[PDB]
Amino acid sequence: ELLKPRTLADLIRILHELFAGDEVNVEEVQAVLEAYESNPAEWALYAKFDQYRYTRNLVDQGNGKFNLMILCWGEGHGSSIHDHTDSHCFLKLLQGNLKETLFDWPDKKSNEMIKKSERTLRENQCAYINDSIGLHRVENVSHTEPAVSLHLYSPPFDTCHAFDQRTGHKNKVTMTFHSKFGIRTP
Ligand SMILES: [Fe+2]
Repeated sequence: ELLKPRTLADLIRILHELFAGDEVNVEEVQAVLEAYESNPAEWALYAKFDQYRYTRNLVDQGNGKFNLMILCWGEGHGSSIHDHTDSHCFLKLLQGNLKETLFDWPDKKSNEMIKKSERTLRENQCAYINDSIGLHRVENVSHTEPAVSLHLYSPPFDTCHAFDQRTGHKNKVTMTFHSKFGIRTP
């Protein structure tokens, strides 16, 4: 039974219920994430920005079933084109706007990667990606407003690939956290 999460903590409780089994109902997870209304006071603890690039801040480990994290994007900060290591990946905007660009998986031949499409994700909107859909890049193109997003990955993964837009070549990347449970990482 899906009910509206009244707070971030309630959202987390609901997600634990949704991921108690060995499969995932993607539509239900997306619906509950969209239903949570961002309340900056509830996630201020996690919203730790860096001057130079976006930060990943771990919020919950899902009893091993998922990682829930908050990403903080300075003005002009963006990501690489990346995959999601055969996991489900949900993204919900908590503050500001992000541009999401979708790319096709590259062919064996070296070539410019062309965009399938792009969209602007606005506050409280929740998107979903997985490797079968394609690759994406996420960017805060704003010059005046930092952005903050909530990401859920299941199963958890700590490695993925980044793709060079000019060739499609991929490189393995290990993700890092800037903080965990509100505590900065050494
Ligand atoms: Fe992503």
